[PDB]
Amino acid sequence: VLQEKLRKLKEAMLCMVCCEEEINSTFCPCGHTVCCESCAAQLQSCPVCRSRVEHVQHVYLPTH
Amino acid sequence: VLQEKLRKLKEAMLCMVCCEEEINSTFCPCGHTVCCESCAAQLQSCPVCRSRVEHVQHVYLPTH
Ligand SMILES: [Zn+2]
Ligand SMILES: [Zn+2]
Ligand SMILES: [Zn+2]
Ligand SMILES: [Zn+2]
Repeated sequence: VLQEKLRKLKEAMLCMVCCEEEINSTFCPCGHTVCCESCAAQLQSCPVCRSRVEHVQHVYLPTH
Repeated sequence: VLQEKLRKLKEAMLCMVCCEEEINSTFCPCGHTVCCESCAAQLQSCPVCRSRVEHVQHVYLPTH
């Protein structure tokens, strides 16, 4: 079955902190798209690379 | 069937212009993430919404 395939991909599309909303925000300049809009707001650094978040950019991946 | 799914999804991960390379960069402040590095460097305005690209941010997606 591929039901687990989509399950693995969709699970990759979820916020890496609150783990509830989908990824839709980028941390500039490091460019790590790993949070949702409301978790990106609180964080002052990248939870992945630890680089100072200068600005946040709301992305629009058409993976929906 | 689940072929259409994967297909559609993986197709949503392809550059919108060259259609060859994968989507890996976004437009600013635009937001639309629909091109690959090589196509983003060539464009002066967003293909989707038609707004002058002020800056291109490299994306780093948890799927690529
Ligand atoms: Zn979140
Ligand atoms: Zn980062
Ligand atoms: Zn391209
Ligand atoms: Zn646009």
